[PDB]
Order: sequence, then structure tokens, then C-alpha cells
Amino acid sequence: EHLTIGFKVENAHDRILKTIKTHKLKNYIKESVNFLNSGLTKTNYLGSSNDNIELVDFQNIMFYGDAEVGDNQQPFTFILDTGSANLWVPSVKCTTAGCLTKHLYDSSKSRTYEKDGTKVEMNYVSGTVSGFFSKDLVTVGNLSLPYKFIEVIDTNGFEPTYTASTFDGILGLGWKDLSIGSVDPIVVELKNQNKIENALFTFYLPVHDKHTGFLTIGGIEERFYEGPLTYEKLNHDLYWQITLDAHVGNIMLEKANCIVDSGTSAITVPTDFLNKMLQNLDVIKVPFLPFYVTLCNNSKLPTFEFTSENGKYTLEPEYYLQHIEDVGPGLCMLNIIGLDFPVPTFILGDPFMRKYFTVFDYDNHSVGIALAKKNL
Repeated sequence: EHLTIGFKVENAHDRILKTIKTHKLKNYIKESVNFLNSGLTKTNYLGSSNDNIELVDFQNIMFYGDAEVGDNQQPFTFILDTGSANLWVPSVKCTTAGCLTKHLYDSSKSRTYEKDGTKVEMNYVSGTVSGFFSKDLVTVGNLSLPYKFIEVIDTNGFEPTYTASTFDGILGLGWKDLSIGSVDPIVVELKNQNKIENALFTFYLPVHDKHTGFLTIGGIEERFYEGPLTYEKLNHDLYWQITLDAHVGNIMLEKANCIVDSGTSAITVPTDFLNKMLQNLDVIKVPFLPFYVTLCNNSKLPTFEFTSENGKYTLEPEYYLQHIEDVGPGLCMLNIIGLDFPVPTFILGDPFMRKYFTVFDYDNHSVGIALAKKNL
């Protein structure tokens, strides 16, 4: 009854393997492991200010390439983004080098296009994205609706990952940001136009296929989860952010903010917490390569524990460890990085969501967490 669409996923693990085999680093890492755990070091290398992990390197990219905008248009590949509120489409008027690569939306070829022209300009540290609002018939799966999206005329802002990747535009799955426009998120707008039952969407990430995920819009398909579904109300009005008592074994954090984000390939930890976490854990950071390594046989590998008033959630090693056994006997990288926010926060990315079926409820302003069903 509810619309469920399938999408492809590109993660850090994918991008890293590319880098390793592109430059034949099959034995730089292998030797770097056998050394930085020898005890010679007297302290394992977890990174430096010089050699660190950037969140952009662990950017989880979900491809949905069968959506439409307008009548006579090229197809557009969008990426899901729970941190954005709007739909962003590269205009045919965009003259940047990144746009020349992508499929561009020509409003003059669309029979159902209504001009808005409300300018949207953002100033990112990575550059500048510029454009204006446009209304047209947008189609996702078996759902269509007149929607105000953004025609981008300048893609320099996020171009680093833009020309690198293969997607054309962005599909917002976050909360309305009035600094950009008064337009509602496409999932909300579908509810506004009574095309879906409720203004919510769910993420089912198949634990055994990290290249695949499923987005369901409008309702909660019971089959996706087992056990009790727990709701955690949001502590923010712009993010899918909740408060959980977060601890790993003996080290503990209280009332920490936690963001659920499919667009992150990892569990991000506060840097200071991550350090006390990984002391003498036979886990090292490969120098000048953006990932931590350990032999997957590791006995002392910790389990994340997130506690709230209504539920408790655990992330065992099984979920943040991805086998790089192809690069050498025993090894596996960790989908865990260090990231500092003004307030101590965790990003509950892909690994958390591989274990837990996640519900994003606009109407109830909360995140619903349930143990995903592994069997179909």
C-alpha cells in the first residue's frame, strides 16, 4: 500500500578499496598493521591533527536514479539526504564544469512548468550554490505531485563530491529550513496533498547488502521489523536528532545528542571519547589513509550502547566492521570516525541503520527505532 523504492549505496568502504587498488596499496597497509601493534610504539597510532579523518570521506551516497521532473526531460539521478529539506535540480542554465557532466533540467521543454524565480543563494565553505525555485510535476515511484524544487545555476558549492560522484540532484528528507524557503519537504508535501497516509518515511537497510537500501514513504510496513518499535522524540527542529545516554563499556557519556543519518557511512564519535575508547585495542589508523584497521578476529572490540528513557540500543562489532580480507589475512576496517560538534553528538549512520529499522515521523516529531528483520 505504501510506496517503497530501492536505491543503490556507495560508502567509504567502496571508495577506500578503489583507492587501495588504484595505487596498489595492498601491502602498505598490511605492513603498517604488523608494526603499529608490535608494542614497540608503546601507544597505538589513532591519528594526528596532520593525519585525520574527514567526515566527507565517510559520506554515504544513496543513489535513486528513476525519478522524474517535468514532461520531456532527461532522467535524473537523485541522492537521499536527511539533512536537506529541498529538492535540488541542476538547471540547463548551469554553466559550471560539474553541470556539463550531469543531466540538466530544461523548464522550457516541460508542459507543466510554473515559474517561481525566488532566488536561493548559499555560501558554503566548500563554495557557492546558487539558483531559484521552480514548480513542476515531480515523480517518485508511483507518486506524482506539483512541487517547488530548486533550479541550480551554480554547483561550485558541493562540486568536490559532485563531479566525483554520478548523481544529478538531491532529494531532501530533512526538516524545512526557513533560511532557504518556506517550501515543505517533499514527504510533507505529499501528505499535504493527501497522496500518502502519514507524513513519515522509513529506512530499511539490508544488513547483508550494504550497497542497497529501501525507502518507504507514507507508512510503516510491519514486515520490515520485529520486536517493539520505540519512538524517541526530537530535541531539535532542523535535524533528525535525539538524546540518548551513550556509553561504550566502562567509558560513558550522558544525555548526548544523536543524529540518525543514512548519508553517513559510519558511527561518528566525539574525538576525546573515541580516543579513550581505542586505547590499546589493537586498532590503528593507517597513516595518510582515511580509515582505522583491526584484524576482524579481535577479541576486545567494543559494543556501542545507547540508552534512552523508553529504549536501549546496542551496536555490536558485527555492524561497524567491514571485511577487507581481500587486502590481507584477518583485516577489517572500522566504519567509525571521530567528529567534534559544539555539543557532544554522535552520528548514527549506516552501520546503526543496518541493524535498526528507522522511522522518520514528521507528524510526531520523532525518530522510531526498531530491530530490523534480517530474514527477508
